[PDB]
Amino acid sequence: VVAAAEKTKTKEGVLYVGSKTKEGVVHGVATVAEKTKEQVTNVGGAVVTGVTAVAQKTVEGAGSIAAATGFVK
Amino acid sequence: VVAAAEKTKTKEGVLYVGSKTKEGVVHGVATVAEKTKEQVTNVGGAVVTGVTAVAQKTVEGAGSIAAATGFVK
Amino acid sequence: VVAAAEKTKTKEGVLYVGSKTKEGVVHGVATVAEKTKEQVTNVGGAVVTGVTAVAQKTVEGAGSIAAATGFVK
Amino acid sequence: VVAAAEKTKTKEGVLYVGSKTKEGVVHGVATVAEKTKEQVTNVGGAVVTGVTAVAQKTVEGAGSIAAATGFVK
Amino acid sequence: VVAAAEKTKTKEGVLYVGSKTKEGVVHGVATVAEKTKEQVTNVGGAVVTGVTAVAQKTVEGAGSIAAATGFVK
Repeated sequence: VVAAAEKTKTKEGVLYVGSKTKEGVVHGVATVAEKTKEQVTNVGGAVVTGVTAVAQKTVEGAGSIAAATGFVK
Repeated sequence: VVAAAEKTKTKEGVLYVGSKTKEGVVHGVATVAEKTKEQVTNVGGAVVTGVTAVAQKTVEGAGSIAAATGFVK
Repeated sequence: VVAAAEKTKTKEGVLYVGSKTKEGVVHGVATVAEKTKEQVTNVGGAVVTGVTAVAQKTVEGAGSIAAATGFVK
Repeated sequence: VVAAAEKTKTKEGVLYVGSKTKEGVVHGVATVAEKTKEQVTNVGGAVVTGVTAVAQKTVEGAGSIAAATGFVK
Repeated sequence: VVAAAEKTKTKEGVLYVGSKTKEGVVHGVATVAEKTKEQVTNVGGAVVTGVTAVAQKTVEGAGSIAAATGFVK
């Protein structure tokens, strides 16, 4: 499991957000197990979780994610 | 499990957020187990979790995530 | 499990946030176990968790995360 | 488990936050176990947890996190 | 478990925060065990936990975290 990222090197990248919420519940990244023998979970990269959610220019550079999730029996 | 990142080297990158919430519950990253024999969990990279959530220019440089999540029996 | 990061080397990177919340509960990163034999958990990288949450220019440099989470039996 | 970071070398990096909260509960990073035989937990990198939470330019330099979390039986 | 960091070498890095909270409870980093045989926990890097929380330019230099958390039986 290898990840390699290389980077070699008027409004830009500008954001405006206004949010109004009376009641927000947000769970993000959740793993829940009830009575379960094996759970294997991987979350990789960018997760944005909002009642209001904005992602802008998330990977302007090089981004690499490598995952190997699992079991051997 | 190897990750390598290399970086070699008017408004830009400017954000404005206004948020109003009467009641917020936010869970971020959560692993919950109840009565479970094995749980294996990996969270990698950037997680933003908000009632209002903004990510801007998260990986302008090189970003690498490598994960190996699991069990051998 | 090896991570290597290398870096070699008008408003920019400017943010404004206003937040108003009457009641906030925020859990960040949580692992909860109740009656569970094995829990293995890894959280890596940047987690931002807010009723209002902003991440800007999180990895302008090189960022590397390597994780190996798990069990051998 | 080895991590190596190398760094070799108008408003910039400027932030303004105003927050007003009547009631805040924030948990940060929490591991809770009740009646659990084994818990293994790793939290790495930057976690920001707020009713209002801002991360800006978290890794302008090189950042490396390596984790090996788990058990051998 | 080895971590190595090397560093070789108009407003910049300027922040303004105003916060008003009537009631704040903040838990930071917490490990709680009740009736649990084994808990192994590692928290590494920077955790900022606030009713209002700001992290700016957390790792302008090189930062390395290496963790090996776990048990051998």
